[PDB]
Amino acid sequence: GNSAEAWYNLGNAYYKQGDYDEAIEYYQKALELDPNNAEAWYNLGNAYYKQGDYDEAIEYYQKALELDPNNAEAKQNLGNAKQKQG
Repeated sequence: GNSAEAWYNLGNAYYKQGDYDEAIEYYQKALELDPNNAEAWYNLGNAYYKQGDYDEAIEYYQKALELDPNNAEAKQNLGNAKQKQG
């Protein structure tokens, strides 16, 4: 939706600044408004990944993949994250 997509794009802008704490806040807001945005789950996963929070990265990649099984980057980063944590 209108607001949801704009919060998502805000999270993307902060992610591209390397400001992962902020990106997470804004992606969380996006997902509250539209939990069906698979790409937002995936980028939230990436933000946690960049912060070394691999358990969280995994949960969010798995959610992204539930909604969009063919997101190859999610699948790849999930695998990476699982190797890091276990």
